[PDB]
Amino acid sequence: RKVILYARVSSSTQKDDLVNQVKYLEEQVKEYDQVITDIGSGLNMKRKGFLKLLRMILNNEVSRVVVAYPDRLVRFGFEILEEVCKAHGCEIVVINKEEELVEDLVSILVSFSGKLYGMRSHKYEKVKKCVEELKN
Amino acid sequence: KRKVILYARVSSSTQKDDLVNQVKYLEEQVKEYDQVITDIGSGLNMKRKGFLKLLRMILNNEVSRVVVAYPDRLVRFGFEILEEVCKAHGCEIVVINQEDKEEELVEDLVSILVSFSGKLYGMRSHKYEKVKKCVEELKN
Repeated sequence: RKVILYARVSSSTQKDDLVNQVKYLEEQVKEYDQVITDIGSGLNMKRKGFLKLLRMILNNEVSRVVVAYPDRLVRFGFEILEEVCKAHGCEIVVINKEEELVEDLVSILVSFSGKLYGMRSHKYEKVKKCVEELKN
Repeated sequence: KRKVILYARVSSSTQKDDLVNQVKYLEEQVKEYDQVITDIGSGLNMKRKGFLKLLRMILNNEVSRVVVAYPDRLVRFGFEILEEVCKAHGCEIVVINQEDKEEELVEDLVSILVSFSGKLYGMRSHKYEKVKKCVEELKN
């Protein structure tokens, strides 16, 4: 089984941020098999590293996953993961922005916004004002 | 052996009669099912007892299939995690209506907006003010 360090940053503009997150995970843990990283949101369910990991846990390749701090793994659904790891011989370890929340918030509105334009809902107008302000 | 589950949820105690209907609807759609699981609470609740039990079962190799009326019923977010989770455990998610229903979607945004607002305030974020606005805006 394996010990995996999982690190993520929101933006490719944060690539510098990501390595430091890796060094930090590396300094805290000196017996780790594998490193996994992604650039993107914890919303993105297509994230390559994250997927390879999720299957690795399911494949039982993983004893432990270490996250530099919370919500590195996903934005929503940690409960599901906790369960998935809890029945897969797996411990989830956490050592410890607004913008990342805020950005994550905007996307959700936009994502919900497609559905609202699809329903021709009167609410679509309200979501659009909300978002533009949020980016304001 | 292999269990086929009918999983049903409605958001509120107000839709309780409708849940009974959601159950009867699923039963009409699938001739053969083992068990019926229902929850009351929003699809954003990761602590729905019915949900965790089902999920817990899937992790134990007891489910051939889970059937729900909308994907909505299972979760707002991370339905994909469940899918990857399922593929691991010999289970299939069958969805009898491939859609999001409107009133349910709106309710879901409002909660998320409510949560994000607290976190923002909690950190004294520069932006919180506007979020509270979107909510009042959204309730109508």
